[PDB]
Amino acid sequence: QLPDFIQNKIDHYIENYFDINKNGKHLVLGKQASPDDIILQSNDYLALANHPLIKARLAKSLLEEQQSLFMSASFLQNDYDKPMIEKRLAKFTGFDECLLSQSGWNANVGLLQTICQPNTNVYIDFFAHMSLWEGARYANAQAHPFMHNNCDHLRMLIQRHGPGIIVVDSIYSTLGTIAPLAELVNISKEFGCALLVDESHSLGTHGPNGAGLLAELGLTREVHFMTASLAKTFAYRAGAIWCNNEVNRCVPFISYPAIFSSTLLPYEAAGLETTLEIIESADNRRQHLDRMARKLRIGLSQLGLTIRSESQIIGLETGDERNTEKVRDYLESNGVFGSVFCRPATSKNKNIIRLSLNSDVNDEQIAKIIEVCSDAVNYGDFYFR
Amino acid sequence: PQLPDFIQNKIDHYIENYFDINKNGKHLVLGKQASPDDIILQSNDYLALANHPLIKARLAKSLLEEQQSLFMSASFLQNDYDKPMIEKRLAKFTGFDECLLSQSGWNANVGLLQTICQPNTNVYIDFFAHMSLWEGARYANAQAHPFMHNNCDHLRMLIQRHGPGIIVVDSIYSTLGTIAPLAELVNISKEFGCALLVDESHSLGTHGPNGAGLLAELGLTREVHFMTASLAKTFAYRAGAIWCNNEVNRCVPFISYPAIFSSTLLPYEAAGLETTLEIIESADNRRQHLDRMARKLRIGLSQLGLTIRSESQIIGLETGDERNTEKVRDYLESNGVFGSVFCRPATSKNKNIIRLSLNSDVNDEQIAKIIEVCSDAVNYGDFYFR
Ligand SMILES: Cc1ncc(COP(=O)(O)O)c(C=O)c1O
Ligand SMILES: Cc1ncc(COP(=O)(O)O)c(C=O)c1O
Repeated sequence: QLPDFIQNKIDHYIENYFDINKNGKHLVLGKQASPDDIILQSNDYLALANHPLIKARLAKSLLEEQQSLFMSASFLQNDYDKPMIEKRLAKFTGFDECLLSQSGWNANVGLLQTICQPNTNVYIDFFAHMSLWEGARYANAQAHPFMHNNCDHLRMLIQRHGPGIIVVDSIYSTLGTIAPLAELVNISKEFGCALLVDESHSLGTHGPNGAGLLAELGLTREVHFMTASLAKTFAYRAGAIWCNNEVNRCVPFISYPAIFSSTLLPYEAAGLETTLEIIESADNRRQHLDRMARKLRIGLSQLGLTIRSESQIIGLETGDERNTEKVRDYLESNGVFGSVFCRPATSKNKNIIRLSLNSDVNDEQIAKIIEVCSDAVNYGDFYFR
Repeated sequence: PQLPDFIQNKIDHYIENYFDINKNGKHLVLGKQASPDDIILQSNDYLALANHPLIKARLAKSLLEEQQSLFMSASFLQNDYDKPMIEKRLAKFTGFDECLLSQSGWNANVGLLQTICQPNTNVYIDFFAHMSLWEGARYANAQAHPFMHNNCDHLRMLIQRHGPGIIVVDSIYSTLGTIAPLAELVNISKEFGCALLVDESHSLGTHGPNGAGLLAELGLTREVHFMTASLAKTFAYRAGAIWCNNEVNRCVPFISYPAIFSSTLLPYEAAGLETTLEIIESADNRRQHLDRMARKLRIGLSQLGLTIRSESQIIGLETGDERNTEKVRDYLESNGVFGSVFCRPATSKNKNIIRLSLNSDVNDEQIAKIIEVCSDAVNYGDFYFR
């Protein structure tokens, strides 16, 4: 057992976050899924996790003679030490330079540490990813949250607070909405602002050969920074920073997680190249996903639910905790497993049960989700928003 | 597309005062390129397991099995049937109650501190404690109170002044190789009703019975509240772990931001760690060898009149200012010895370290050569040593 100043916090937490739930667990933890159940919890959009060629390429490079490169990524910043995958990924998205990181989180935290000073203006969408808020808070930037995809509010804020960095998800993790990138590019140009787009949820699923949403819209050359977790479509535990400028020569010596935390091992980079080749040609998978996503969005919204989504991420709005619990349990009972997003990913009264669709989902399964929600809507134990 | 000036400012000033001010036009950590026959002492893989055929075998095998698509937060994986076996076994290995996996050692410490701190929680931290510990506390808005390196008297005053808090240390320090007074710190922990957090990143696997670490060696396991480690040192893997002698690991996966918003380790990674743990548990031979070689180097170098604070496989050469450090590095590299430059923000500007990290594949001959090269450096070298 523990001294009071920690224990008090730990008792309170357990009481207000575990004990209050019908199952005694934290709200995200439901029951165990069957193999027959529809699992919509994974960020692996193109269902690549178990792809034979990717597995083969990693195992192969894993079995080669690994040189003992257990140290920071900064010690490996010479051209000969810099992996082929960065050059290819840069080429892929159309950005100048690409830098590998240990995760999407670290890419965001790192980039924001490099370009920010205390009280730097950071104009960040209300619903942008936590990695981005925390990036900015670590750097002691001045956060100026703006209302979701609301360009008028952003205009007011910049005009009020001066030039800064405008930070957005291209596709938002909780809601599946799409940022207004064309208008956001105009705005940054107009006010002398830097623009940072986190493409974690569009990279691979969107754009030509899956090069992303900036690449789809034709905006690549008009943006300063893009970051992305490689743990979504790229199905790998890593991240990347892209620059249309020379910031990537500096990140490795300034970012604390790049300086003080160990780099990706050489065999990990070769795993990604194969993945890239597979993503690059997965037009069918990209298109199937897009079809199913829409079919699900249409069917759910017509039942009266707010489906803000315009993508493969679909957020059922379930309100308060007690309600969310009731919705989770009902869905799971009927073989539908989404992921509870509660605090601090959300406000405590605007919970989301997120459905991450992937290219392996079929029409029959889409039909089932709709029907389950349609039955929900008349069972009488809960509400949607 | 043009960067606004308040960015370009910082970048231009950085490239200038950090790349351009250096002889070879690159950052101070980048020397000349090493070759085959040089002696490399930069790796953290102290038991030289990186290339171990059995680890590579088990890892490849595990990856080839059918993967269920687990690309999500570890939050969603905290049901007992989702929790990996490596935790139970890592716990049992160190003697700690519960163990929790993390994506890095850095995250390990951030996660834990965010869980146990409230704003204005006293954190008595060693000056030389790892950056991850400082930042861990700073992200949790804790009151951080720095005590002088390995100084119990200083620590005592601070606690008397500000009250009960968390005492935070490395067991073996990352830039100096020094060893904390763990026994004494446990006393103070008791003398003032505090909690103790030890990072064993550089002792775990190299020290204790079967490499269970320094706390296990000194039999302090049951009286320490928290331990953490990077698995990227001796364990030769990109991951982290948090051990607790209490219920804290029940909450970390749901409170810690790195644990909520960053993807988990994939199941096959966990498997590869089990095999590492087995190998380490039996690697008495390599631990004994590495202990002896380190001792030779420490003794060897001190005789030259050098400050060697070290008591472990990590030896820190103290090179003072940046200009000088560049000289010592260029000299040591010229004669076949490759350490790691440790400059700011890892050190204060005028107190740089070149860090020689030993491993179990270093032999007598190489030690003799490292000692010999440092002798020449002490004598004919156009530079000093703090
Ligand atoms: C004492 C200590 N703790 C934690 C870490 C961070 O480890 P990781 O690279 O796994 O994040 C290190 C540095 O690498 C370390 O020296
Ligand atoms: C928009 C967004 N950015 C960043 C991340 C963090 O990525 P990672 O898991 O690789 O740290 C995620 C969440 O996983 C995300 O959804």
